[PDB]
Amino acid sequence: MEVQLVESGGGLVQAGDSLRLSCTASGRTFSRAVMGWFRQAPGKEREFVAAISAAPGTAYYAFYADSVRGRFSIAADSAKNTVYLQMNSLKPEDTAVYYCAADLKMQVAAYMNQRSVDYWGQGTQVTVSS
Amino acid sequence: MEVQLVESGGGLVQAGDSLRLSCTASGRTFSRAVMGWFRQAPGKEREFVAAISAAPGTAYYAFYADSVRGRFSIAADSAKNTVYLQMNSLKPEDTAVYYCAADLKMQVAAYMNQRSVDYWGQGTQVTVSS
Repeated sequence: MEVQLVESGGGLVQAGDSLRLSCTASGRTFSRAVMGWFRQAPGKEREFVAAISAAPGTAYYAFYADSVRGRFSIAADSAKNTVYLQMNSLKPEDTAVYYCAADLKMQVAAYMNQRSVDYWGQGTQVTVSS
Repeated sequence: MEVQLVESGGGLVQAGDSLRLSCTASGRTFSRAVMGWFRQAPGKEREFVAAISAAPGTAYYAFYADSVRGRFSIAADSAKNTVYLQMNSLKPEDTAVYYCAADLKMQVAAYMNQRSVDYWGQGTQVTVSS
């Protein structure tokens, strides 16, 4: 089986800056699974960040962890089978490895369980400098 | 919550040589999960390599996927909450990002699907050259 998720984006930014990360999914996972993002901060377990409903074309729901509400948004490009994590007003405490995830047992954006993830892209380092 | 799995090892190695990976887990996870290893070849989804489960007393049960059978040894140390993967007779084909895994529902070591995994170590590159 070919890899289901490929992440792009990452790097060091300054507090107050923004950055958008992308992740491409197979056509099959894009349409069948809820897609989302997780982040793993130094010495901490990975935590849910954002989710988008399955097959996000012209319409979708979006759901966010309270710690990134308003600052972060999630989006999609169906034509390129890609989902995006947009991160505004970054703080040093957002410094983490970020992971894209798909859960095929979900249809509506909601809190994703780390354990219910079917596929993961490879994590990318995001560092926000004080 | 603190990070459940912290893994070590990896790097560049020559065909026919040996390389060891290790991974520590928290006390509660180590005693509650079957431990295993997965690998993700470039452009591929992550596939099962090996699992190990605790049995009464000093005993363990070990299970190996067909592709790494006889070349790889899986081992565990209760006092150090650590699992090991000794890889020997490495081929260029064995080049991948290797991942440690914990599965809380499984009781005895057996084939492990990536979806059934509750927790992951952070991946580590293992390159085998001709």
